[PDB]
Amino acid sequence: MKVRPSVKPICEKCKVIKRKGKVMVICENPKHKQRQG
Amino acid sequence: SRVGKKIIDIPSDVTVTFDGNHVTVKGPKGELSRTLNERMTFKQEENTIEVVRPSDSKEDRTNHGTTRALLNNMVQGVSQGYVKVLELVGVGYRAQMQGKDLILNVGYSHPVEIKAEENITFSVEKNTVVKVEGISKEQVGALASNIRSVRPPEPYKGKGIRYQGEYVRRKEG
Amino acid sequence: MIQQETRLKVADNSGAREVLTIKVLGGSGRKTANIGDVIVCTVKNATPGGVVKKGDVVKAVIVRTKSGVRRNDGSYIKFDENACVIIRDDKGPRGTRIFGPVARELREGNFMKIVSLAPEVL
Amino acid sequence: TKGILGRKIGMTQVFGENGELIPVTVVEAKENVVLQKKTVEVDGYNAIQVGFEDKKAYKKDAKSNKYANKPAEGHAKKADAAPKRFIREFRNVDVDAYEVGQEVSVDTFVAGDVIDVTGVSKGKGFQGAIKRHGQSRGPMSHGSHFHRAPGSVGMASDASRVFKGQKMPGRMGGNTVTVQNLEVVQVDTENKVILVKGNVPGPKKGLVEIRTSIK
RNA sequence: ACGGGAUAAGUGCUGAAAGCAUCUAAGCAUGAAGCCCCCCUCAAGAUGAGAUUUCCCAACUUCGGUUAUAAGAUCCCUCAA
RNA sequence: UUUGGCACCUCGAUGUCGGCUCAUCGCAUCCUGGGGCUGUAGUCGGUCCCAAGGGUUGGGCUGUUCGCCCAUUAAAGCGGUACGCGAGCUGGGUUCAGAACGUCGUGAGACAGUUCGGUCCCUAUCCGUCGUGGGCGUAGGAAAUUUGAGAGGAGCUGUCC
RNA sequence: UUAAGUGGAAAAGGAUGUGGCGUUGCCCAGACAACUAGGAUGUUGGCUUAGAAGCAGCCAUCAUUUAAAGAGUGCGUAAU
Repeated sequence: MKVRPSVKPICEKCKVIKRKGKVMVICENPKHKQRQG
Repeated sequence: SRVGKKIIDIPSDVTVTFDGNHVTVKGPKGELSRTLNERMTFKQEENTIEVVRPSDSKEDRTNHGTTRALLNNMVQGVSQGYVKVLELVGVGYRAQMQGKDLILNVGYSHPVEIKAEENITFSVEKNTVVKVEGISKEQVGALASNIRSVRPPEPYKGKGIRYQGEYVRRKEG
Repeated sequence: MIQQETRLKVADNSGAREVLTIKVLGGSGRKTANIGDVIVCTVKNATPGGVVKKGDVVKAVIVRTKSGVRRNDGSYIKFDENACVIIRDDKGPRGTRIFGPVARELREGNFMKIVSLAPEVL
Repeated sequence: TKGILGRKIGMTQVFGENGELIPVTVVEAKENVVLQKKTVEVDGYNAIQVGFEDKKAYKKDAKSNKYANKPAEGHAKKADAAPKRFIREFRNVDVDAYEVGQEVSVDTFVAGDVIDVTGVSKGKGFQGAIKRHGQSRGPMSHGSHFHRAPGSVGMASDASRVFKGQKMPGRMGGNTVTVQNLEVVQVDTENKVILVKGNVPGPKKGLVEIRTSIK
């Protein structure tokens, strides 16, 4: 996981979603995994 | 609800027993009772369960699709049921039946014992592939995830528990 | 009952005669050691020649304390002085000749070489 | 389950298997009887009430607690029994296994049973912080005028007060304390005594409550 | 250093909004020395003052007030766990 | 929590630093616990997230706060509470009278740069705290046994097979 | 209007979570997902670079079996 106030997509597959009031990004690879905080 | 517009939901050889706040379904493998929702409404014309959403609100628009999918799942699992399959890739990693319960050996200092549940049937193919037949899609998925969580796939070699068609990115460490 | 700063005679032929103890090891806050326990120590008086030289920092095992030991049968054993033997960080001694008597509680700590080399074991 | 009462007699030692030495407390558990059976439908909780040491019957112009009073006599009359010094309740037992008037015999306990033992601590009186708590004493030389007092009790203007639980002097002594997981060594039915491994709280000829451990 | 529940991070199942996908919106699980309970002690001045068992009850007398007095305490005295 | 800026309370007095005794809070986590990612093969390690329950050593040279070192430890955390705590203790430091070195000054003397020496008061009224009693209350009076709304305590960790 | 107890503590920046106002384009000759059905070849042709034939890095980036595809969008890639 990669926590940071600035979440952005790195690759095209890396989409953006919300869960429990927090912004996250989901990619096939987990290195692009992020959440906002 | 584009899926709620496909809410014909014709049962083949199965009854559909509404009871107001909840609904029961009975077929070949009956007894599927669920307290679905009240904001939605239902109807049975002859052999078609049609669901309707009021007020065209956001919440109703979501709940329409959710309830329709749940109802279709319930009737389809009462009719045909569901089956979830997986396999143990490993060396010395072996599972087997114990009547109703399952037993597994993965190289711990103690084997693992899976206690079965209702409307659930395990099936060992060749002590390396396993199937779980049931009627509740959520239940079979839950149990499959539970058993695979015991020893998930290892990345460097692939040792662990994995589905029949799951991919595992293997790192050459 | 060996604490920091106690002085012990040495009961082997390693080269040291008198030794001062620096630390009782084990846990944090360990204050006192007794028979079978390991200490680190300094040699304050050495014999000419010998393997170990004055000013060296070494490890030792305690044998024959004065405030001796109780046993499960309710028996006790005591001695008239405090003594130690210097070891090779494998429960083996640096010398080859143990002097004086030795307690029987050394068998429980895997000091069989010292027990074998010793005279009367009590 | 399996509770009884007794008096502490003293400490001795005994020899076990392979010659091992065992310090032992001897407890006189004598003439225990059941006086009452409390229930959930009446009293709100299931328990038996046990009386241990017999005293004298009622007497006119009696001044001491050696002689029962009319209430105690009537209470010990329902059960066909005599009046008793000490009365205590047990909630850990099965209430149906006992009967009013029944005699609780020491042979309820057998060797190897792990037990809890309850009693009042001895008694010491007004004691300071060095003894009542484990406080360190100040220097006895180098110009010191601070030996056995307690140190500071608070900080400063911020919190211009003393908090509760500050560990000052006061009375130390008799408070009830249980010790857990002692075991029975043997039982002598002719003298009606139990031998407990270890030591129990309280002075000699003092009441102790023995019962079975949970763990 | 146990064990029960509910939870955090996190892993999930089912599943729409958005014919797909999605751990979440509705729902079902798991999940920590942390929270609550379990363990020990104090505790009805808990003015909300609780409950059980047993004992006692006036001769007048609105048995109020009375001398009485009962159950029960105390004064006093010998003592200490 | 620093060095400062301002000069709002206190100059008919608000005790200065270290150390001892005694604690209490926060988390921006030293150990233990749970997890994600890894340029994580295992052993490990690095980074990030959750988390404050408990625990968090003894000595040498230091006035020393600070710092270096010796041996341990699962770890030797960072801070606040009048840089916590002198009507609880020392008084090593600084600074008062004495004296001396160096420097400066015509000099009396100064530096704050060094050095030896150099008096630490108080019978607790109120709040507060630790214990321990008397009075009254609780729809009759008493002896005994109790429930438990609440409150406090406890909570650590290692090596070996 | 808001669904956070915001209300009842700030910022650079980051995101969808909803309302409003316009402009503009997408379509029964069926839009926007998603199924599968085609993935090319003379051709890496050339400098042909560790060979590389979507990839040391500069391309030369031409017809098109075809209702319809590129001297390969793109997964890639030791190269495939």
